[PDB]
Parts: sequence; C-alpha cells; structure tokens
Amino acid sequence: QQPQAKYRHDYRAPDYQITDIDLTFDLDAQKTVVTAVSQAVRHGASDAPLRLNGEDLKLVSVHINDEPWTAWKEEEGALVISNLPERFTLKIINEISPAANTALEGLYQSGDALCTQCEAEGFRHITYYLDRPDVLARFTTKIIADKIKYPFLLSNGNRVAQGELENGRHWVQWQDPFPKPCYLFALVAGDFDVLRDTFTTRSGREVALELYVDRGNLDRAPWAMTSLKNSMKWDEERFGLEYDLDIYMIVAVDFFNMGAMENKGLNIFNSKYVLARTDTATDKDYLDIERVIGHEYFHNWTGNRVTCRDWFQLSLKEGLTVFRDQEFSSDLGSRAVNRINNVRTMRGLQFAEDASPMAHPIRPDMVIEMNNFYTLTVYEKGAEVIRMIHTLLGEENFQKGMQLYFERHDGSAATCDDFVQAMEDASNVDLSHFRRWYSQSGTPIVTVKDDYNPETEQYTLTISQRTPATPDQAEKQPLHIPFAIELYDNEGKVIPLQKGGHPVNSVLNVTQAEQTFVFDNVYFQPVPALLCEFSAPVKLEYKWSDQQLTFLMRHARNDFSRWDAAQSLLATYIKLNVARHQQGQPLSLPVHVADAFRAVLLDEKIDPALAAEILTLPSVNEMAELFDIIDPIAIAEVREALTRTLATELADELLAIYNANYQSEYRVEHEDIAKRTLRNACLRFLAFGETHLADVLVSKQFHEANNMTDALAALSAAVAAQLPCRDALMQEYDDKWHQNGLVMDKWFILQATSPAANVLETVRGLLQHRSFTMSNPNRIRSLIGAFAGSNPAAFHAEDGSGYLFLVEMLTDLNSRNPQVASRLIEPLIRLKRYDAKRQEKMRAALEQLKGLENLSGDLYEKITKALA
Ligand SMILES: [NH3+][C@H]1CCc2ccccc2CC1(O)O
Ligand SMILES: [Cl-]
Ligand SMILES: [Cl-]
Ligand SMILES: [Cl-]
Ligand code: NA
Ligand code: NA
Ligand code: NA
Ligand code: NA
Ligand code: NA
Ligand code: NA
Ligand code: NA
Ligand code: NA
Ligand SMILES: [Zn+2]
Repeated sequence: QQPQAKYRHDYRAPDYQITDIDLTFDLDAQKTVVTAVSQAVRHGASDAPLRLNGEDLKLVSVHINDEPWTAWKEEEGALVISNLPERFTLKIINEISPAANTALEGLYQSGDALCTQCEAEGFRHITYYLDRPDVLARFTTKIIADKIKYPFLLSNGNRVAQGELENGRHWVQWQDPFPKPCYLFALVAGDFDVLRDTFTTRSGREVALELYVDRGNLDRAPWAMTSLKNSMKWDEERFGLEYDLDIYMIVAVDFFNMGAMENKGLNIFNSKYVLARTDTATDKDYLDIERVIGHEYFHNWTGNRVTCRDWFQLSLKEGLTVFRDQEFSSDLGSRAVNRINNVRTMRGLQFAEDASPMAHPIRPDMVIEMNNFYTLTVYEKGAEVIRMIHTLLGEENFQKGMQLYFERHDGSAATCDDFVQAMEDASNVDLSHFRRWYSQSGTPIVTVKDDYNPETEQYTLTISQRTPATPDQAEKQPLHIPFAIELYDNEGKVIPLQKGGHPVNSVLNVTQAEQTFVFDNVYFQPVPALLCEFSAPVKLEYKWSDQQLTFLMRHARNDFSRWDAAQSLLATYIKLNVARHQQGQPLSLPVHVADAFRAVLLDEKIDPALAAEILTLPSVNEMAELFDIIDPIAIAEVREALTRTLATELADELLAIYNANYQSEYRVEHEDIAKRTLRNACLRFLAFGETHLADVLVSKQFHEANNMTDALAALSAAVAAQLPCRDALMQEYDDKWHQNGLVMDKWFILQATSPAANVLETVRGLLQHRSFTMSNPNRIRSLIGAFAGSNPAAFHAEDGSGYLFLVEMLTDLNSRNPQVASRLIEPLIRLKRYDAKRQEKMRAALEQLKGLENLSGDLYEKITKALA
C-alpha cells in the first residue's frame, strides 16, 4: 500500500531524543556494516516505545546498555523497541549495500567513490534512527576501508583519530561538536585530487578550505575555491556571520540527484556546480557555481546553526538561503540582471506550479513524499516572501531581525513562525496579516485602475486583489501585499508622493480586497511604474497603453522597471499573434513596437547588462503563463516569428551592436559578461537574417570563439535557426567533447530543444549515444527532461508521441531513481492547462503510470493529484 499523507497540524515533540551518536562504518561497495551507538533520553510517557525509522536495512543486532534486547519488532519502515529505561545506550548493527543503491539516497556509489545524500530522509537508509530534524545529536564517525581504493575517508567536523589495520585497511575518526539533525550527516570515501587554501575570518580564525575533485580535475577547481572565499567574506560583511569550524570541505561528485548539499563542514556538490575552465564552462556556469557555492555556505547559519523543527518548515531555511544567495549574487554582480532572471523564474515557472495540481503554500500542510516538496514554491516563492519582509522592514530592521532570530534559536530546530516573530519583534512592524503568505497557495492577481483629477491635482489608484482557488485550498483571503510605485512627469522626473502635506511611502500596503490610495500635489498626469522591483509575487492587471510602456523603457529610474515595461509591451503582441496563429494568420506587429527595441539597441547610456535582457525574448514557459489554455505549438512558432520579424526590422542595428561588443580578451568579470550577453543576444536575431549571411556569421563565431560562452551561443543559434552549418558544428562539438559529460549536457539540451521536425526521433536515438546514460541524473535531465519541460511544442506533438516517450522513460526511472522520475513527470501533471484532445492523451499516459508495478510514492503523489 502507498504511504499515507502526513499533516503539519499533527506535529508532536519526539518521545525520545538522541543526544550523541557514535557511528562506525566498515565500508564496502557490495556490503557496508554500520555500528551505531546512540545515547538516548526519554521525554514522553514512560510506556512509550522508541520508534526508529529504517529503510532497506539488514538488522544484525540490537543492544540496550550492552544487553541483547528481546522487546523489539521490525515493521514497515521501522524498528519499534519497547520497555526501555529513561536513559540508555542503544547499539544497532546493520548492513547496507551501496552498489545496489540506484536511487542515490543514503550511502551510494558515485563512480568509484562512496558518498551520501541524507536530506530529507536518507539517513534511515544507513541505520535505524530518529530521522526527523528536531532530533539534534553530536556525531562521532569512524570510517574503516581499503586504503588503496579509499585513501580519503571524510565525515563532518575534525579528524580526532586515525589508524592502520591488517590486510591493507585503514581508518579515520571524525568529530563534529555541533549537535545536528541526521539530514546533515555526510560520509565520503574515495581517491581525489585536493585543492587546499585558507580563509581568515574577520576575527582571525584561520579556516582550512579543501575542495575534493576527481583525479585530473585540479585545474577546474580554482573558481569554486574563489567563490567559497567570496561567500565567506560576503556573509561577514552583509550579515555579520563567520564560519564556526576549522575545516570547510567540498566534494564534487558526478552522480547526485540534487545540485548540492550543505552537510556541516562537508558539503557534497554535483560536479556541475564546482568544475569550470573557460573552454568548457560558460559565463552562466561560472555565475551558477558562485550562487550554489554561496547558497550552501549560507546554509551554515540558515539551516545548520538554526535548523527546521519539521519538514513542513523547509522554507524556513530554503526561502531564506535562496534570498541570501540572490543578495550575494546581486551585490557582487549585476543586481538588475539577477532580479530580472529571478522574476523570469517566478513568472514563467513558479506561477505555473502554483496553479497546478501540485500547488502548495511555501509552508505545506500535507505531504506524502517530502522529496517532492523541494520546489520552485518553497525555494523561489519562499525567497520572494523573505524579500517582502525585507521590503517592509528595510535593511537595518531586517538585520536586527536576523540577529534576534539567531539569538533566540541558535542551536535549535525552529519554525517559519519563529522567524516571522523574530522579524516582527526586532522591527516593531506588525507581520500578523503578513503570515498568511505562509499558509495560502496560489498567485494573487492585483488589479489597478487610476484616475487623474486636474481640478484637485490628485492622482488616485484603486487597487484590488484576489487569489483564485487552487486544487489544494478552497478558501482564499486577502494578503498583505507590499506594492511599490513610482510616478513620472512628462519629462521623466519622479513626482514626490505625498498626501495632506505629508510624504507617503512608495511601498503601498495593499491589505484589503479593494482600496484606494490618493496622492496630491501631482502637478502633471503621471505615468506610473507599478509593482516596482517585483515587490510582491503577484500578477498585475493594469491597462497600459503602448506609449506609457515605451516611455518607461526610456525613462524609468530602476533598470528592472525598464525591462518589466518591455515585457508588458511584448505580452500584448504575443497574445495577439498566438490568436492569429490559431487562425492561420501571420505575425502582425506595429512599427512603434519594433522601434522601441531599436531605441534600446542605439541607446549608449543603457547598461549593456540591461539591454541584453530587454533583447532576450520571454521563454516559451514565460509565454505560456500569459494564456488560460496553453497552445504550445502556437507559442513556439510565434516566438520564432517574432524573432524573425525583429531580426529583419533591426538587421543593421543588430549587426552594429554585435560588432561593437566584440572582446578579444575573455574574462569572467561582470562588465565583460554584460557586453558578451548583449553581443550574443544580438546574435540570436542575426541567426535569422538572410540564410548565407547568418550561416557565415554563426559558423565564424563558433570556430573563432576563445571561450565556451561564445561557442555555445553560436551552436545554439545554428540549431535554433536550422542553419546549413548546424549538423557540421554539432558533430564537431561531439567529436571534441564526448568524454566530458558536463559539456555534453549542453549539447543534449540543444538536441532536445531543437525546432527540427524530427527532434523526437533524434532524442530517442541519443538514448544510445556514447555520452548518455540512464545511470546519471545530469544526462537524464539534459536529454529527457529538457525535451519534456523545455520543448513543450514537441512534447505536446498532437500525435501524442511525446507523452508515450516520457511514459517509457518514467517506467524505467520509477524503479531506478524515483526522485529523478518525479522531476521528469511534472510536464504531464499540467494537463488541465491544455486542450481537450491533449488532456485525454495525457490522462491516458498518467493512468498507465498509475498502474505500474511497484509505483514509487514519489510518482503516486503527483499522479493522484493530476488525475483528480
Ligand atoms: N538543502 C539542499 C536540498 C537539495 C536541493 C533541492 C532543490 C534545490 C536546491 C537544493 C540544494 C539545497 O542546498 O537546498
Ligand atoms: Cl566491495
Ligand atoms: Cl569531480
Ligand atoms: Cl537600476
Ligand atoms: Na548506558
Ligand atoms: Na551589484
Ligand atoms: Na517518504
Ligand atoms: Na531529495
Ligand atoms: Na481610469
Ligand atoms: Na490608465
Ligand atoms: Na521609497
Ligand atoms: Na551511452
Ligand atoms: Zn538550500
């Protein structure tokens, strides 16, 4: 039988705590023997049994105070031990098999290395334990292994003992002084190259930094090391937080379901978020390494020193740590580009989740499989909620709140409500209504109407809000929405906001279903900028004229507003042209719209970083969110037609800006990255110029590129525009790079997202490619996941072939690696957003999956919601 849902309202403090655990691993890939000696204390009723979680363990023995115990039973997922004293020593010996662990949860093999992933509930795959994050224990870990195969034996904390044994084995013992929940346990065993460096904290603590990579990869490690030092310095400067241990280890592994993991003092990272060299990694890879290194470092305080009482509180650490990583990237780099791209993710991907059958509040109320809740909502919307607190409080108050949060909760497992209370108490800002953001799912819609009264020189905004019902929640209530505005006069000058002789804050508190805001001394009919810096995670309904939007593109003070105005301008014409496509009619675009983009190209005063984003059209997933019923073929074809029309109308300006932004030196420096992003944004359109001009330009860039950013931009353009050189360039890239999986992932993505008519045949054939394997999550995501999630036009082919392909892949992955399967099923659970014929085929696919033998809980949860 499938597992039953668990509910946030059922939280109960544990009947037993474990204060200290001494682990011994006698390591082997086929068989590992685990000995766990735990010091336990009863907190609950004297007759309560100890209920330990365990999965796929071979129990060898149970002792209580060294007495072999008879009062125990194994049940599904558990070991239940009765008749215990109030305080006692529990000793469990059990066996596990890392080589059999294809799910990559618990202790498993990554190539020749052994490594762990314990979040959320993986430690119970290692031993029988209280695998819940409000149980905080001091760990000591002894690792015994063959010395030749496993010369490095790592766990959390500091090395406290080591020895050698007969028959070529050796051992190391680690001690981590900070009590932790078991999801933060890590173990690594293998042979590695190690990059070693040092960071000295502002108070003088010297921290040894160690980055473990596969042999031969040292020259790909310096950027990650530099980013770790940058993260440590920034957390000191911005948050006043120092690292708290003596060593900081990071291990890069090739086989990893997640991007990275914040295990205390021993982070484990997917190699994608560590390894970089300029010929193999793009600017985006460099900035993603920076943000993920930062994210995991920032968890040391927001997640580790203060952890989560229960898994429904996941956003307590994830929303806050994502906010921290965004602030880090934004401070060091381009704040406008960071904000823009985070808003693209919110509007184009998280909004889709929040109206889907999987919709949940950032603090869920009901979960079947927790590892399904590591979501865009919990992370990205979670961060938007933190950012709204920051908007309401300001930086100084926000940092006072952080300080009070740590003062109260350091060394504990806390709740979202605890965090909000700390912010409220430190700042004196009332967040009682604001708390509804934690409990209500769905995207609010904010509708704005305006009126300018020339007789009284008053401007009035009438603002309404509503959240449509979602499948998880029938009751919706108004939220406390921080709604930032700016008003512009006819010369683009800001109009001071005031009423009754007093200044009015530009962040309006939209707290009611409907309310009005009156501003006086408004000497001219304003052009408003609304929802500035995306001040709340909402859909905005305001009846813009095209002229208001092009005005904002020329005059708005914040770069984000200029980009956002361009998005609103495009939205009207994307919608127009999708409707036209459905009636067989070609693209129609007023001249004045093309001219707004011409002006961006020719404006010497605009930051190239901003111009590049304005000249990057919304993705097909961003476009889908504009529509009640998604027509993925119309969207894809309109996106191409819009690209072609702009390429034709702007051909001379695009080429001039492309050439003007040429850089002979390659540097991973923000100003250079911006110029390159602008040059390559122009290239996307130039690829749709006259076929031969485009073919020459694109092939030249590919062959002359001195860095992977420019080479991949050219290759992507050859695929997108189906240029003559495409097949030759794609083969050259394969021949050069086939032994490098991270580099080939880029090529698999291009294959999977190709506009070619035969894309599915190509994708299917690539299941046999020398660089592809179903054993590697990165390869799976880059080929299969990109097809289903990033090529909706082909995934939603009207013959249903895309659904049948995904069913085949999920039939394999349901058994092999359910976490990856559950990420890959997401496109099918969006069926109610599609036309009836597509829904019928998608339902049939889901019903096939529902009937699988040994259906994983991961997929069961999503399938059940989708078929309801
Ligand atoms: N705590 C981990 C959990 C794994 C995971 C899943 C989804 C996005 C990011 C991450 C990285 C993380 O650091 O947040
Ligand atoms: Cl073995
Ligand atoms: Cl590696
Ligand atoms: Cl700005
Ligand atoms: Na004892
Ligand atoms: Na910055
Ligand atoms: Na589970
Ligand atoms: Na997981
Ligand atoms: Na009006
Ligand atoms: Na208006
Ligand atoms: Na302001
Ligand atoms: Na292969
Ligand atoms: Zn995280």
